[PDB]
Amino acid sequence: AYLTHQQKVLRLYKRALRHLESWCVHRDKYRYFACLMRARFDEHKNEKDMVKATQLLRQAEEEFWYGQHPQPYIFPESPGGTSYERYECYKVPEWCLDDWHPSEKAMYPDYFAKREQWKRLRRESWEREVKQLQEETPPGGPRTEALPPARKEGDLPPLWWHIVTRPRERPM
Amino acid sequence: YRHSIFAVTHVLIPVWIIHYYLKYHVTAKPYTVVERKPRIFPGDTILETGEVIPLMKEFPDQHH
Amino acid sequence: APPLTLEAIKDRVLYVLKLYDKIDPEKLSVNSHFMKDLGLDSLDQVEIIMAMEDEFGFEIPDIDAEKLMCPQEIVDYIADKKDVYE
Amino acid sequence: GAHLARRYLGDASKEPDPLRMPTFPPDYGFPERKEREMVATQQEMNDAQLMLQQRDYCAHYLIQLLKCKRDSFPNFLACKHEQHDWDYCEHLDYVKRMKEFERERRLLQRKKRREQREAEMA
Amino acid sequence: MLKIIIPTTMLLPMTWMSKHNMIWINATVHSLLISLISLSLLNQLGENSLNFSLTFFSDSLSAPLLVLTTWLLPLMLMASQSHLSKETTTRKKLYITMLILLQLFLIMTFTATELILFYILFEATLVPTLIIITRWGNQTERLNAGLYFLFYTLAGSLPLLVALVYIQNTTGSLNFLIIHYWSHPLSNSWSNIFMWLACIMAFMVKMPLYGLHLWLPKAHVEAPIAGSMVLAAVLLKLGGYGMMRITTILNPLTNYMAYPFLMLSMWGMIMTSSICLRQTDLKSLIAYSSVSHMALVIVAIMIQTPWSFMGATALMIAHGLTSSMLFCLANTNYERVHSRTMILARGLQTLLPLMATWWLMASLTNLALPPSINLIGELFIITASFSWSNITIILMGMNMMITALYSLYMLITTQRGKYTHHINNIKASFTRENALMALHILPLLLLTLNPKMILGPLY
Amino acid sequence: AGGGVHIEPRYRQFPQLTRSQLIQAEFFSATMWFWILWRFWHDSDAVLGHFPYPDPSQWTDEELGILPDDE
Amino acid sequence: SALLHSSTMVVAGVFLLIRFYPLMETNKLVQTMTLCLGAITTLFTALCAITQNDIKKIVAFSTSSQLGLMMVTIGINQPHLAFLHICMHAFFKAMLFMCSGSIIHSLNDEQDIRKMGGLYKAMPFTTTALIIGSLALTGMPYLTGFYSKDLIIEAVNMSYTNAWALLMTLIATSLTAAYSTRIIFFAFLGKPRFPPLVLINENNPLLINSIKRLLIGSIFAGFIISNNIPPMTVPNTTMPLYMKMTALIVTIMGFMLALELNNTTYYLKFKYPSQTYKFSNMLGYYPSIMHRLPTYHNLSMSQ
Amino acid sequence: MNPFASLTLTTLIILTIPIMMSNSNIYKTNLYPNYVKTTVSYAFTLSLVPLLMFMHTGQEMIISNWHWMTLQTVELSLSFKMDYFSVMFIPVALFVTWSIMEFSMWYMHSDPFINRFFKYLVLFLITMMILVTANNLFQLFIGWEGVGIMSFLLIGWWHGRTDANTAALQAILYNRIGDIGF
Amino acid sequence: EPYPDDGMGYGDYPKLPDRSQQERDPWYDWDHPDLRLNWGEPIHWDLDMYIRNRVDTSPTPVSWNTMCKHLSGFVAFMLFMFWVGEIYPSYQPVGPKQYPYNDLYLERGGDPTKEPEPVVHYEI
Amino acid sequence: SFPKYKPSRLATLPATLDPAEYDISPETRKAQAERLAIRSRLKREYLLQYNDPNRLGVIEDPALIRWTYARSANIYPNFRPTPKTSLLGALFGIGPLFFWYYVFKTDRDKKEKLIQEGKLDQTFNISY
Amino acid sequence: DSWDKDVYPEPPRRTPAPAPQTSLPNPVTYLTKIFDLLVDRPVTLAREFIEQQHAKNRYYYYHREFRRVPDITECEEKDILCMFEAEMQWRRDYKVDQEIVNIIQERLKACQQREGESYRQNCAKELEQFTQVSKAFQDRYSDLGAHYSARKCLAKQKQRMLAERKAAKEAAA
Repeated sequence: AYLTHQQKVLRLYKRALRHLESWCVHRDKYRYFACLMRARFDEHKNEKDMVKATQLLRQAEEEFWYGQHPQPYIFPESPGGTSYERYECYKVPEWCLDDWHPSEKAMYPDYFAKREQWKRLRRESWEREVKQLQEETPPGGPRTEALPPARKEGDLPPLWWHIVTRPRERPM
Repeated sequence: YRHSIFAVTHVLIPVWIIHYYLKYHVTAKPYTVVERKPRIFPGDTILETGEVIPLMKEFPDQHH
Repeated sequence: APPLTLEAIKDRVLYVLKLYDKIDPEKLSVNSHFMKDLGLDSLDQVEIIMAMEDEFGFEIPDIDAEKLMCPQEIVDYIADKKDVYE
Repeated sequence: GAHLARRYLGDASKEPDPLRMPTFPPDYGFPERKEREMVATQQEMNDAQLMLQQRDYCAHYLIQLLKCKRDSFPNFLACKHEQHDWDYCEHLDYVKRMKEFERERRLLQRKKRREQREAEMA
Repeated sequence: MLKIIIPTTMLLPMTWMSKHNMIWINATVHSLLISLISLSLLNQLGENSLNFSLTFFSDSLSAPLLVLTTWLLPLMLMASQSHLSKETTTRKKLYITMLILLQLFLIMTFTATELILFYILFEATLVPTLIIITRWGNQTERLNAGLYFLFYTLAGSLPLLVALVYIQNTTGSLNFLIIHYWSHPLSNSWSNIFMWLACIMAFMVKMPLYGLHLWLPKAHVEAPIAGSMVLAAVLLKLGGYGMMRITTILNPLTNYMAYPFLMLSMWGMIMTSSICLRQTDLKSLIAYSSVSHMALVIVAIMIQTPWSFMGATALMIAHGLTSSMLFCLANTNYERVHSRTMILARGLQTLLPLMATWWLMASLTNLALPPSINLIGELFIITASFSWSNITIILMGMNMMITALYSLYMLITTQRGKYTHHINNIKASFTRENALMALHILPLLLLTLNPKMILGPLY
Repeated sequence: AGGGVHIEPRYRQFPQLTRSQLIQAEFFSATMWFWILWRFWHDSDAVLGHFPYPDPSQWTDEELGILPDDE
Repeated sequence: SALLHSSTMVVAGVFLLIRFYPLMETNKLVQTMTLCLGAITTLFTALCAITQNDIKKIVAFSTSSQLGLMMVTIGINQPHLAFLHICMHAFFKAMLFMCSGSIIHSLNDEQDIRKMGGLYKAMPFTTTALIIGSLALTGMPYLTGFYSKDLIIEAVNMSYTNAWALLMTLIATSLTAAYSTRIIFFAFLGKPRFPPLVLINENNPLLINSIKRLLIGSIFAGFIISNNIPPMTVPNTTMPLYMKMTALIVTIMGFMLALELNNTTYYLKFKYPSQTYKFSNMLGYYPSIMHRLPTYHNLSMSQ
Repeated sequence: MNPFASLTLTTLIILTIPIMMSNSNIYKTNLYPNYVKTTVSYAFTLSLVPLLMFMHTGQEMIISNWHWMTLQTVELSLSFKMDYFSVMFIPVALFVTWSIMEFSMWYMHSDPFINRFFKYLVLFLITMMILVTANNLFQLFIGWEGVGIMSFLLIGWWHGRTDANTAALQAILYNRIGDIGF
Repeated sequence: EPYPDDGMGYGDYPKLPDRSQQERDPWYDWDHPDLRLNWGEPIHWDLDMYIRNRVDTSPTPVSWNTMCKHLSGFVAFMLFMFWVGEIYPSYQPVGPKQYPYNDLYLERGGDPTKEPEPVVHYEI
Repeated sequence: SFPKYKPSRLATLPATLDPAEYDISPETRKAQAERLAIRSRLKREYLLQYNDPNRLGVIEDPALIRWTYARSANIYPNFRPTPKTSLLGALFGIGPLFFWYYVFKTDRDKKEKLIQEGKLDQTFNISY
Repeated sequence: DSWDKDVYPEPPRRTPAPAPQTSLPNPVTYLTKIFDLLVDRPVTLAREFIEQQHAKNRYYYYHREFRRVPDITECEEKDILCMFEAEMQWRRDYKVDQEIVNIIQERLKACQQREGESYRQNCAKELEQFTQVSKAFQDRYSDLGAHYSARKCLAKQKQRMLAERKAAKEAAA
């Protein structure tokens, strides 16, 4: 939804010292700076009518963007880094398990037996998880990208399969 | 022995079938293999005639 | 990279809270929720999120970085982010 | 370089331009131009396979350098002596070329004072 | 030469009287047999062509085309195995008849010894392909597809006919041997330039030429899988084979008024390649890349340099193959997903690794990577053009800018990358696709080692 | 894995540098110190510029063939 | 990346010119813009490596700066001097990426300079390998630099060349000596900057073996083949001494300028952002436009 | 004459052997990384034998082992420019490759495509050292794209990364700009 | 906001702001994170123009005009200042390479059958 | 002060720099709910059919085939021959062609001015 | 030497005589001695195998010869019988003329490499002899196009012929 000062200055403070640690590199310098931006960040947490609260905020973003480290540090496993989407090459969906060859099916029998009961609980709980979801769905479909749980008895939390059966973050 | 069989059929057989290839088939065809004459040097004797390529004359005697 | 476990990775983070001189070593709890169970609010939380991120390697997404706030609900995510059943 | 500075920043008429030099005959002020001679003749360097750019007047120690190097193998660490007397003609030829650059230079200075004294009197 | 003609003529009773189950098993098992029979035609003399009879003859130019057509015929059979399995048996026999009849008209066309006999069998091929494109097509526009096909080709074909009979009444024979030996300079009169216009625009249309090319995007894209390969692989190249044949009496006017065509090919080849890089339909890419390579060979014939005729033949077979795997590959994604949008299916090696292996080697074949005959033929065009004009390189060098800019582009968005987690339709690769893939690409590396036979008559 | 990791690490201490990698590091460091200063005196003329260069003002017109401003 | 894009296939392009040497240098003018093309690389590429928050860009730029030198020698009619340059080029540039990748493996997938410290004690052998590899490239007598980097700097210095074709070589060689110590500092000099989980290691003998098998190259290099190869270079013997030592001069102020800036990262103070730091890091903002502007316009025309 | 050529021509042959075992899949997975390591290592140690010929004799020589076709006055043949530039580049090159790919198998150890990677390095030398041995400029061009399109494949070792696919585009683009002049 | 309607062919299609697929939120649970797409939501006409692999429309720390000034200002300096050195090169004050045998012209390719005037020198 | 960033066609002004996105207003706050709802149902009709075990086929995107038809088919049914379209077609069609004609016609005859009274080099050019 | 020097002249073989004044055992020579014994001898015996088994049956081939036909010059205009022979004869001569510049090229190719840097003067006659081959080859065939013909070859030959014949008359003055 829309962003409010708290959500936004928390966003600000993330990037701000990400530049600062990348600016200073060595811990201790950035350490003294990071904790003093903290005081500099609370040096005005009592402002009057929200217009100034917004206007000073505008001054925060501009000096942030030109104080943004032009080459900032990004952790590789996260978006923008070396390891970002690196293992998506090894990512492979679960439906390739179904078309396994019968001779190869008998070479991994226990793992195919477990997928049989895993897809079994997929089917026997899919229809109940969805019917409950539509009846509890407010009119006009969903009002947000939320998901109802298995709040009742003997049910699975609706729309669980793909996110339960999501490929592991290190498919290797 | 791992190195040995690695020699015989990944090195020693390969040198056999190329050796058989160039000097017996490629050089059987003229001008396929060309050779610059070695930098024959005064005082040396050509194997056939033994002619001592003109012995070097005196030097302007530089020394340090 | 080892077979990283939730128990090992949380005991790393309970150190950070006990290494948080503001978060007293006695004030340590697996459910030390910062603004109301501890008092260090969202501003006094987001810098800790980067602090753990700086020592964790992963960068928890901002939508839940400010939100996952109780130490167990955070360590639930590194369990999710690393996706290890231990 | 001093020569570069004098040519551009100072005066190029008193500084040998590398392409325009030589601008004076070698007999002008330096008589008895008895043509110098190197040793190992053009067949020798041809039979030595000697590099065209290196077939200079120091060609004599060149080929004899590669003589012992032809038999210096296996040991590469050999023939230092005959290596650096070849450098001595290359030493001698270099200063001779250094001599050439300044000989024109000293003629270039003198040429200025010459025409200055044999054209400005009247 | 009825060694090859008759067994193909007889193939119609063969498929028609075959049993219910075999038909396709029958159709392939004998079409391969005819292929090695046509492989005999690799016997050329130096320059005197193989004159088998009064009406049929072949040379070093025709023979590579004959082997291409005859060996092609099994490929659309196996390619059409998947697409046309549901249909009843009688139309199954009829569809194979269209394929055999098409290859039948192709082999006689390439081997006619009289110009009009070539012409009657030149445009005789649209009649079966019109049936193939329109009846067995898939998408709605296929109706307008056929109309664009025949009308474009015919719009230039009839002027050729009027020109051909004129030469008959003027010289006394349209036979290739007689017209070659009695070749006379085509003067610069306004009557003669229109005669040149008549004898050239027919092939130029189904060359195609920049601007005169709309049929292929509106036909190959919506043509049936079998029909689509055959159009680009060989039915592109009747005009070419004709072009080097009729260019023996159009001198010297060719060197004087080929500039507008050399223009329109050079800018078009960059233009077609650039737009090829900016289509949302993958099938349009092979169509648009095809003309880009095809625009290159028109340059070859116009300068009519020996080196230009060298690569004209090689690139013809090279591209004629090249379009074949891509259309075969582009087919394989289609029926699996029932769409020809490259965006919908990305990174297929995570699901179909072996298909990806075939995809990339066909792609680098399109790149003209030596020693593949794709480059050497394409390269000879560059050398001839430089002899024609040293400047020529930059515009065509811009073509070695766009080709790989798109020819690996669908790779990194069809076979390479990540997969969308919603398509569970994608399954394992039936051995047919890889098998036909093998007979499709393995040749091009094979005769790569020995390029002289498919080099052309200028050897 | 379980049956390995003989470099078995821990948390927030020195990564148990076995002496090997240490005395290896000092070995080739000593070797390449030995190698490059050994020639720093064996054939120092190679880097020192064995042959000297003459300043050209230190020459006379007699040996240079320029006649003084009298002729 | 160490295998291809350090010195092994990039040199193929310049090796092509030295292959064409019998006709490469025949036209004096044709030589000229070689010095022109080569010089701008060295200024530009070494400038980029002056600030790079990684352990890969600096090596690549100092290569492209070097690839901007061999063809300078043929630009002054020196084929073999170019040819020996690439041989030593591969000898040390393979390592610089080799040890850098060791940091990426030992310290879990990290490349930027500003995420790790104390690599001297924790990573001794890779520290020694990086020291000598930079030492080899930064013109040092009796190693790769001597027979190649010292030889080229002196050769272009006394041969006929454009003033700026010379000028970049001394500047770039200083820059090569400059950012080589900049990464050495951020590598070893500085307190640990890696996550508390301590996993940095090199005990794997095979990695250790592979380093020492190329160590002999990185310190010995040309000497093993110096007198072995015949002399194709026309020597100068005597020549003025100031520009012959310039290579050893340009190294020293390349060092402490990095050192004092390294001490600015030691100095507790907010270092203001400046255009020069960004200019080096984003390649002078070159890919920001070339990878964005021309391709957008041409392909939008294709739409 | 008897030695020199045949030895280095074997070097080109012997490290091509890992490739057509790889296509025949005679390698047992993890054996191949060490298997190619060995073959490259002997490819080094054998390459010095032609090298030793150059230090003493200094001679060079060109081999034309095959003739592709004759374009009238141009008879394209499999000609190798084998010389000092060619022979000495061999041992330094692949020993460096032999040195690095060991560091690779330690580094590259988790991705189950070790073999696919290692062969990808193996054919990479094949295209390299044929450029330095090639005599006809066409053969040099063959290796010119050969490394170029293979850098594309090698840098695209991980199709999950779109920057890698992006990186290959300009890598081929800039390489293609170069070979226009070629 | 539909596309401008002037011989343009887009019609119903709306104006899409220049937001590339690299620029979109990489932390969002996109259905197709390949180019950060979702299900059903509208798509840009030039979507394939601005996708993560191809050109990107993303914010930069410093103004595009600034690149234009430095990129022009940077590159323009050398070929100008390198034009100056084209008149002013650098060398050593060393004379030419006087050579025996009429300056190699006997064996420097030049035909010696025609009178090869011997240019010989002496040590000055 | 400090250097100021500027928007561009590819270097667009960041949301952080633009104060307009910061202009909190009731119209924007109320507007976001609709996009939240429409994306919610789209996420819903993505997940149910995707997570449905019975959905063995391909779930098409209505926005996908609207674009594909748009980019190729809808052009001419909506095309209008405006004067600017003719001009752009002129400078991108016949225009560039005449560029190649004039440049290619010139050097061709320039070559033809060379051969006739023997001023062109043909020492090795025997592979015409 | 299946070839012969009259068509394939090669420089004489002159080798040096090493005098190893050094003391270290020459590794190069030992590499040869092990090489001929270990590599040559086994494959030589296999080569000696293929000799006498090839000798137990030696079928002979003979040269294919063509009688020289009347040329297009005496070939009657628009005639089709004797046009065939003369067109055949000219095209064989075309293929013939390509292989002799090829032979001079191959002779040219060997001359440089086998003579090292000395080829600058060692191929001086080899360089000159190509020019007369190439220039006369152009006069035989040039600007004939893909559809070259014996008639068009004579048309070019005639075109040059009266031009020089008129020039010779003009040169008489």
